[PDB]
Parts: sequence; structure tokens; C-alpha cells
Amino acid sequence: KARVYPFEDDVEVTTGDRVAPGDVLADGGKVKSEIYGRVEVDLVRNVVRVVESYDI
Amino acid sequence: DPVRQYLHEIGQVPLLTLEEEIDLARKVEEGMEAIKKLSEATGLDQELIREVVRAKILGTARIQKIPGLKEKPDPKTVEEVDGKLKSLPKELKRYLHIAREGEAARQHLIEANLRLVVSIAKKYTGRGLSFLDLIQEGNQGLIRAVEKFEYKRRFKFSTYATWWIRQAINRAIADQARTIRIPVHMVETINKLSRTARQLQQELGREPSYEEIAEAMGPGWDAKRVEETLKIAQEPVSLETPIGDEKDSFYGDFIPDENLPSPVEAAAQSLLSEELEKALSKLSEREAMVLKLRKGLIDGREHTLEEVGAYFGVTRERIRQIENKALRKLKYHESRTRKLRDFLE
DNA sequence: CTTGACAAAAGTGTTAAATTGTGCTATACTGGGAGCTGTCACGGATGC
Repeated sequence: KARVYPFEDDVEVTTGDRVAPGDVLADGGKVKSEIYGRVEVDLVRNVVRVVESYDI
Repeated sequence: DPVRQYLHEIGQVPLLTLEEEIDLARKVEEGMEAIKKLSEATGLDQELIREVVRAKILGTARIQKIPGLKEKPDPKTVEEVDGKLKSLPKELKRYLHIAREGEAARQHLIEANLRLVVSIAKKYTGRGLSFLDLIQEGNQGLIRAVEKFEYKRRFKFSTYATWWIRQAINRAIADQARTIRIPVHMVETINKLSRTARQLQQELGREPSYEEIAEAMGPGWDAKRVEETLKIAQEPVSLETPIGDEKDSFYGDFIPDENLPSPVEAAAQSLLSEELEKALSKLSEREAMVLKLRKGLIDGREHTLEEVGAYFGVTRERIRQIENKALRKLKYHESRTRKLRDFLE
């Protein structure tokens, strides 16, 4: 259960990082994830996904 | 129950297929070499950004928070590094993420073949570590074999891993074993000897004499060598060993304390001290005081002829003959009075 | 009590021989293991 947010250039975040609605994952401050979760960065497929996970 | 605990804790994850195996090793080595190329980037060392990978992966500050009061500075040697490569172009960043996923791969790998370790060490019970203890040390063996293995070798990781398991296990028991610490090579030769002893005990149809077994060993091995290391073999016997036919009869309280003085000894020492103290005044006022040095009385430390000579302004030879005449004058008083005739041991 | 001479006890410097600590081994080894009894009384937590 997750929501994909494929980027274009570089990245702001890394594999394993907590985010909330209104955050910029990647894309030089373009793409914006709205939900709580641990972001995971997949290089090849070029995507940073937000799984629904509360940091607890 | 902590035993069956880990027993169900290991089976919580599948082991692996050949595919998954090779893939694991793949992203592992690619990750590590990515760390290499990263070491060429900002000028960081080889092992630096590696443990830093653990800093941002294995968790939050919890990793370096309490590795003793000293391990390595977190806010100083780590923090800036975490932010130093964040400023870097696409290449160094992709290498970064490669490092992350790679190390994670190392972990998963480790857990599977940890199931394997569990079996292996499960066969070694009775070494002085009941189950888990043993197993745990054994486990870390695999860990060292994890980073030293190459997928290129086309070998099932179980092999390499296994040998390293028996490595960690045998080194651990060599370094723990009996309550008395023993050097590794020593333990080696020990179990070596007992090996031989076993074998020819079964072959000869009886226990060997020291010389024939020691000969069965080889050159320079004699009865005295085996008897020696055999004396070292046996460990300290527990004080809690119950003796007799009852529960209440113990061992530990049956040991005499000679390390401390005894009332008879206290008064004996005090006696020699006092009786000699009054026997002091019957000597020449100079030669008595001098005698207190040469025999190490005054400060407890014996002063040489040169020092006592440097005391009374007399040559050391003077002090020497002083000692002769003093000890002999005292000898007259002794051979006469017969007071201190005791203390003859 | 004294000066020089000298033997031995003792001090120190440098090495050879021993002792000890370390790393690694590649076919493939991938979820233990051992059992034990013939009370009894009460206090407390806990499952009915």
C-alpha cells in the first residue's frame, strides 16, 4: 500500500526517510508527496515511493 | 523460554534460492564498490562513509549513542559527512543510494545463512556454552564470510559461510572454555593431544602410558610434556560442590585462610618486634642506629654501606666493621640471656 | 676507623628462542532437544 511519485533530476531525499503531506521528495522541489510515510528511492525505475507508515 | 524463542525467530524468514543468493551478492558488492568510487569523490576514506551508511540506515542516533563512553564522535566526525555529499551531482548521489541498498542486501543475506549457522552450531553443544551463547559467536563468523565472499566464485555461499562458522565457534571456545584463560595455540595443542590419546586408547585396547602416547605424538614430545599440559588442563573446581552424603555439607567453607595474619602470629610478630626493640639499647648509640639501616629497619628499606657512611660521615668500610662488632656484641648478649633463643622456625 | 684491590653480587644492554595472537580454509552442508514422576501448607496473581 503506497503512492508512487516518479522524479526526473537527482533527488532531495534518500532510501528510508520519513515525510508528511507538503514535502518535496525530489525533482528539485517540484514533485510533492501528500501522506505520512517512509520514502524509498528506487534508482533504476526512477521513482521515490511513499508507503503508508507512521514513524513509531 | 529464550531458546525456542530464537528457534522460531530464525524460521520467520525464508532462506533463499540460487537466484536470490546471486542477486544478494550482486547488489552487495556493487554497493561496496560504489562506496569505493565514493571514497574517490569528496576525498573520504574507504571505511568512513561505510559506517556512515550504517548511521543513516541501521537507524536514527541510536547506533552511536551508546557504544561505551568512547567509540567515535557522532556530532563531529559523522554529522558534517552526512551533509558533505548531499551537495553533490548525480553521479556521486547514485553511487550513494547504491551503497545504501547494497549494505541492506548484506543484512538480508546474513539472516538467511544465519538459519544455516543455527544448524551448524546446534551440532556443537557442550563446549561450555549452552546453546545460544555458542550459536551467537558462531553467527558472527558468517558475518565475516559475508563480506569476503564473491558471487563470481560460483559456489553456494553455504560452503564458505560454514567453514567460517566453525572458525568463529572454535576460536570462541578456545578463548573462553575453562574458567582459566588459555592462549589459542595452547588450546589447539591440547585438543590435539587428547585427540591422539583417544585414538590409541581405542586401538591399543587400553589406556596408554605417558611415554607411549607422547611418542605417538612425534619429535620432542615426552611423558613430561603430556603430564605438564595435562596438569594445566583441569579447570578450577567449584566451591559450591556439595560433599558427603548430605546437601548441607559444602566445599567452600572448608578452605583455611593463611593469606592473613593469625592472632598467634600477630602476637608473635609484635613479640619479636618488642623484644628486639629493647635488645636495641644495649648497643653503641652509633652502631645501633647504623644497624637499623643495613638490616632495613628504620624506613623498611635497607641502606647500603655507602649511604650509612654518607650518614655518619664515615667511610663504608667503617660501617662494615661497625656491623661486625655490633652483631657480635649482640651475639654475646643473646648467647647469654637466651630470651630470644626462640623464633628458630 | 681507612685506602687500595678484587671477588662476587648485581645492574644493564642487546638478542635468540618461545610464547601467543590472527586470519582463513570454497561441493555442499540452511527451524534444537531431552526427557520425569510417591508431598504439603499457605499466600497471591490469575483465569472463570
